Amino acid sequence: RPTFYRQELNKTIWEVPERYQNLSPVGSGAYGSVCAAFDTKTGLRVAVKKLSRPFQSIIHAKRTYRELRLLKHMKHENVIGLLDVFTPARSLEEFNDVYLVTHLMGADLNNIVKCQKLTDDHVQFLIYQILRGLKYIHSADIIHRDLKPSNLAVNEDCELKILDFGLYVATRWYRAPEIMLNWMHYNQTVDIWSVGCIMAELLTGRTLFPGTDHIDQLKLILRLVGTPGAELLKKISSESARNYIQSLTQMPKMNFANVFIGANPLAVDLLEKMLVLDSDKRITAAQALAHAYFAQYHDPDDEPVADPYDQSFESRDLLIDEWKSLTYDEVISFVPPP
Ligand SMILES: Cc1ccc(NC(=O)c2cccc(N3CCOCC3)c2)cc1Nc1ncnn2cc(C(=O)N[C@@H](C)c3ccccc3)c(C)c12
Repeated sequence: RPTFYRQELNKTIWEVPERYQNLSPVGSGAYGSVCAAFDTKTGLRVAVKKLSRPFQSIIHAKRTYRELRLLKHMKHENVIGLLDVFTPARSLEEFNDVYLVTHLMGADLNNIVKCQKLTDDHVQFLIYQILRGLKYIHSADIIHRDLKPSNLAVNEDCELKILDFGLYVATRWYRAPEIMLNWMHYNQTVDIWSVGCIMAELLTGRTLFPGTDHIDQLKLILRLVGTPGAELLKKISSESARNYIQSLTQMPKMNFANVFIGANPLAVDLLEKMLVLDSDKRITAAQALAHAYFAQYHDPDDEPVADPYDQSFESRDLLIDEWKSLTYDEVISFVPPP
């Protein structure tokens, strides 16, 4: 019950509202494809993502639902906002496709560095905006766990936006050590570790830890931060992980000031606070927002938290049709922000 319209671009069929004009394949897939388009109704450039077989399996179905639920709840200036969700289906019975619309960004952070290494005052603005989005997200028990340059995009102007599944840079390069081999219990500081990795690259132009595998990755990490202290080992519950770790040639911690020569010493001190092996002593997004490095931008009366998000459904074990149905209600009940 708008004006829809087919378009076999890509190699897949796209049935979208007439308001969405100028469909341009942005690329990729596995979980679906995105196109750059123009919103006739708001006169704005947008990205339209059509999911690949949203309800093909129980994992597809839960994936779909999990994303809708999240986006619909996302209201922050540093987090990708859901502009519109739509389906060519008029009934739940013929519900087989789902599309998600967002603003079109200027570019990712991936390329921003590929072009080169940015200014310090430019890095502060970026890292601050990322951390601001993480306070929000983290406040509602949401962990990104997938932080990497391509999942960071910049506003029409210069507003940073966190997204996911952004369209060969390994996400493992930014993964915190504790979740890099089942290692053990992990919290949201897993995201902070990633941040420190992204910040370093932006400062240096090079990938901080470009491991070729999980084994090599950890090796690259323990080389910089050094092998686990006997205090950290006290908190490792797995006997195998313990043996493995202890059986490594003990590496000492490097002085970041040495690794990052010429870098803002405030920028360096933060990095020392983020790239900590013990998830328990890692700086949180909120604490880092108060760090001197961002005194220029910090504004504790403008760094908001999120309102409670219920993720009970994650626990649930339903059927394809129950996730599908639930996804339907979610599409229907959608209220366009402005
Ligand atoms: C259209 C949509 C629909 C759904 C979700 N889904 C999500 O972003 C999600 C999915 C799950 C979780 C989260 N989180 C967000 C934050 O923290 C919790 C996790 C978030 C994303 C999107 N957007 C995009 N999806 C994929 N790629 N992509 C590239 C650009 C973009 O502007 N390229 C520039 C650089 C660009 C500019 C010109 C030409 C091409 C590209 C944009 C806007 C997207």
